[PDB]
Amino acid sequence: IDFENEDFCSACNQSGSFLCCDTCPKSFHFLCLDPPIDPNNLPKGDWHCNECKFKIFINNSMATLKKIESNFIKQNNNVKIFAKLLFNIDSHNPKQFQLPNYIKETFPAVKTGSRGQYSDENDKIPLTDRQLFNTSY
Amino acid sequence: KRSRKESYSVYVYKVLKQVHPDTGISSKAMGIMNSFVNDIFERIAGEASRLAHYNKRSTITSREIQTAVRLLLPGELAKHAVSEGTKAVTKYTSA
Amino acid sequence: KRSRKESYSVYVYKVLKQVHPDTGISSKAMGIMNSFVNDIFERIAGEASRLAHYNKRSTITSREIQTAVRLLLPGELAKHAVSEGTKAVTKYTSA
Amino acid sequence: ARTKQKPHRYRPGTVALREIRRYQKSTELLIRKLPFQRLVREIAQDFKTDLRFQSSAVMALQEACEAYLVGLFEDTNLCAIHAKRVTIMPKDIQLARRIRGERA
Amino acid sequence: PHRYRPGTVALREIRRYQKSTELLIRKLPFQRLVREIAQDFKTDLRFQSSAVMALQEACEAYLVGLFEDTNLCAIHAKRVTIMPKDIQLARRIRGER
Amino acid sequence: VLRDNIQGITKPAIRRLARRGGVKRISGLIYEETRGVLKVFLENVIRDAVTYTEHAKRKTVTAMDVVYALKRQGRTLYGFGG
Amino acid sequence: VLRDNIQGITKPAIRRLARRGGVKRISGLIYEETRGVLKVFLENVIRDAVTYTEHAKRKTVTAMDVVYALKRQGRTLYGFGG
Amino acid sequence: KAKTRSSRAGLQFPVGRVHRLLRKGNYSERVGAGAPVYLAAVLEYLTAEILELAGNAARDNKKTRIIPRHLQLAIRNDEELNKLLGRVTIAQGGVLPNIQAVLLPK
Amino acid sequence: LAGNAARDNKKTRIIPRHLQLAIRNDEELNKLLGRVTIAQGGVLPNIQAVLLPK
DNA sequence: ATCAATATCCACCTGCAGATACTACCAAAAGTGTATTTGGAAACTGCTCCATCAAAAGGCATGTTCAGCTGGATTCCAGCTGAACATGCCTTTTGATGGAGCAGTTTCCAAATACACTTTTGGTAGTATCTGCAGGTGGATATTGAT
DNA sequence: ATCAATATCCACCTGCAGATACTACCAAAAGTGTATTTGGAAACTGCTCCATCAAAAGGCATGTTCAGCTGGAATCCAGCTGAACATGCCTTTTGATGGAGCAGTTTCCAAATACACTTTTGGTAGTATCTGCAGGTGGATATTGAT
Ligand SMILES: [Zn+2]
Ligand SMILES: [Zn+2]
Repeated sequence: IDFENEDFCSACNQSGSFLCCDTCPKSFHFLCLDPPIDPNNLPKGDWHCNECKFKIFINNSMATLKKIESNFIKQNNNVKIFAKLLFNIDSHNPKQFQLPNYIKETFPAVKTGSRGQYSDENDKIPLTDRQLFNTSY
Repeated sequence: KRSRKESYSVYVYKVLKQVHPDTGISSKAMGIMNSFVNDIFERIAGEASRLAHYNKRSTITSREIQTAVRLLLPGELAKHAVSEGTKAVTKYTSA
Repeated sequence: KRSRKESYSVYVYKVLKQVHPDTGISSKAMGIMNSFVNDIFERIAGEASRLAHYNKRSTITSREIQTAVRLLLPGELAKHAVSEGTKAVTKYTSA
Repeated sequence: ARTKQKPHRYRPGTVALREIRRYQKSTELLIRKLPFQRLVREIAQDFKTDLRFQSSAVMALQEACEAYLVGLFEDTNLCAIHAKRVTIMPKDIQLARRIRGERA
Repeated sequence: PHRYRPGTVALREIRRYQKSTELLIRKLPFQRLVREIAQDFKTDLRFQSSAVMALQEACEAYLVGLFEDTNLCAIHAKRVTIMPKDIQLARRIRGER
Repeated sequence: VLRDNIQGITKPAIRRLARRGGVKRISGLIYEETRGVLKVFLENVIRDAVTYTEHAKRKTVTAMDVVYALKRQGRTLYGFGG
Repeated sequence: VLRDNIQGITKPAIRRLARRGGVKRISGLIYEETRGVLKVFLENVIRDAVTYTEHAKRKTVTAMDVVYALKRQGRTLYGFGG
Repeated sequence: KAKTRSSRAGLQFPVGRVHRLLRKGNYSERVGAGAPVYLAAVLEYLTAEILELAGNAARDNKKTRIIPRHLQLAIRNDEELNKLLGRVTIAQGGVLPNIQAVLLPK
Repeated sequence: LAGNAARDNKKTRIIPRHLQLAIRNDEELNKLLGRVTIAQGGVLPNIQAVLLPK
């Protein structure tokens, strides 16, 4: 499968210089990881993401997932409500925060910008025929 | 006396003078453009009417037009056309 | 379910019984024939409506139906179908 | 890991390619108007006698006919190349028309 | 022992599978594949039984027709084996590509 | 009358139509085939055009009749009215 | 979350579909091609079926949605309602 | 003091005429208020798309006026429009220059 | 047509296979229903002449 | 030409799922009568666009020659597909349960229709008028073909 | 590589057919304001079918082996298509003429619609019933492939 990684960060969905994963076509910024990596002191060798590392750890066997998750929920007896939650967090590649859409839609004058930025009806608009302006009359 | 022949010449000319402010157009090209507009209009209206029939509704709304656009246009044309239609409807009802 | 689903089963069975007196028909075949009848009906009706729109008419008449039959069916089929339709209409109006 | 982020004669086939370019640059009609008009009139006459045609009607027919034949020749050329030839033959026309569904 | 020459059983299979009307793909793998494909247009979808049956019917009709056209393009080139370029030609002429 | 006229579609015209299609070498027997297929296509279209015309109770075949007869066969044609 | 599931269209099934089409000898590389074309056809039909379904504001895909999505591509299907 | 509907929506195509064509076209028994607005918006969008492509094709040909050849080039060179207008013949539009690889001399 | 095709097969009842065999064996009916798929109809038996033995 | 070996079909029984009626019955949908508007059929008429003739002149089609290159046939050879076993696995079923989702009923309420005015806008003739482009000419340039 | 011969492209120039443009003007139609009716949205409900398991049974898919036949490459050769030249013939353009057919205008009347009432009827459900067929079993035999 001689694939190539995406051209955008898997976490913030933006562009830049990415540390890439070999197994999967994901790519991440350096500060968009957990924990953030120093761009100079980068460990060479085989870098895998959280998801592929979880897969190779469980050897792609989900009967072992049954095993480890049952043992985990047996151990975390103090907070048994947050047991399964506390077990799933370790299978996800990092993300950035974006408000749920049931919160943004309570205020109708509020619109998500291009890169997930705030806009509140005081934004004039981007200039479309000002691409036509670089051409001009 | 012979009747009037409505067409889309003037609106096509307005759109052209918006995109390319200094290029004209021929007359056979304008005929091609009128035929194009009529064909696409008929396609979308027929699909919307079929949709309203299937669901036992008796009204064509912007929802039917939007679904017909999604069914008829390919790929990114659909995304951009839906954006344009939604923006225009929102501006129309805000007034 | 209160709703009723009108179909063409009984009429197709009458036709079958006069054509082939001692031959039954399966349920899947009856569904095939139902789809066939609906399809041909809507084809003829759509063509008739079109060629009534072209001529700035409002009524769908025997003439529109005859022209749609001539436009949609192949040669021998169209000839025999036109014969049957005219025979039916002349028997009807003189009743 | 990655981190990847003695009279002059042209050799047979030259004028063919020159013509191909010349007629793929142009946009005119390639048949003469008068013979095509007579053909159309003969056919329509054996359909329904005492007919008349606007000029634009025959022009539309000519445009549609030429577009049809150009498309058919493109498909025929692909079917000829498929059998490792350069010459198009009637069996290629028959194959293209059969696959399109125009005959069978 | 008793062997059949290459092609005999092929003609037998052609006759046998042209004489029948049953479906030729298994139902459970096709159902799984249809659900996986639809998983990209909307999550949490349900299907009726007749919907999947209709999809299987249409797909099998499509593939059989394509194989007829492909066999034509193969006989055109003085061959008996069908090859991927035959499929590509048949689909190009049809207008799919 | 108006008989023959199918040989009015000369061999140079068919060679031109083939050159526009990208053909480099042409056989000797394709002219007959092309004449046959052109005649078939023309009959199929003219039958429908005349049907429309005579339904409208006219004697002149309009261009709209032709574009309708073409549209009803999946050969839509832009630039002649409609 | 279903995965791969495309190798479930086994090689014997494709050989049967070819035998019903009249094919006598089959290559080694046509199974990949057939899987590709089946996947393409299925996506094109299922997209439209789901569009109809979600316009009707339902969560279940009816057979009528499938026959409509098929009819809108020139693949009319008799025997499933309509 | 009477504004138009296309001016109220910010369009160039006419909303009133599209509304009338929807009404008298035998499509449904009733027609909403935003159906003509939506339809005019998408018609204007497609018009502008194809006209921009054709104007570029006309400029790179050293001309100052669009002809059917430019419309044909613009349509056939784009993928989505070639899908949308795949079964359409443009009168006096010509074809796309294309010679197969095995025909060229070597 | 379908009833004749069924009786020629020594049966009493019509099944979609018989409708398919009747449609695909006629010329004008096949032209009227050329783009139609009939459920459980099968196909028409024919083998090309070059595939046959010898 | 002979013969064993399969695989296919022809003949017969049987249990059963599907086809065939019947009453109910029951909406519910179609036929009958009537008053009314209106859209399509007749008659007239003007005028426009089509068919016919004509001529003339040049551009295109036709027939011939000669030769080069392509299509078709023959040989050979390797490798790729098919046919037959032998395991094993995963599809089919069928029985049961959970439960989400879809179809039916009632309100009501927001939205589309119908009608009368009035101003605007888009279209047609007439006439106008610039101007981009098509036609003609020469000059330079790139490409082709035989040494 | 050299060089000579053609075909194509570029730059310049000129006339004219077509696109931009009012103006009249003007007639059609779109937008505005009310009152009415009706269709679609929201809540509730029940009951139906779709998802999820379970548990065998066995029928199909997978991997291996072997061999034979087909696809692909190389050679050769005839024949058929192309390129070029001379000849003539017939398409195209310009122009006028007759005249038939089409589109607009007025009249008007036969027909389709809308409403209300009564009567078949055809569609679902039991509800029952029965028989045409799918499956199974034996035997004849038609074809294949190795001798
Ligand atoms: Zn990032
Ligand atoms: Zn990874």
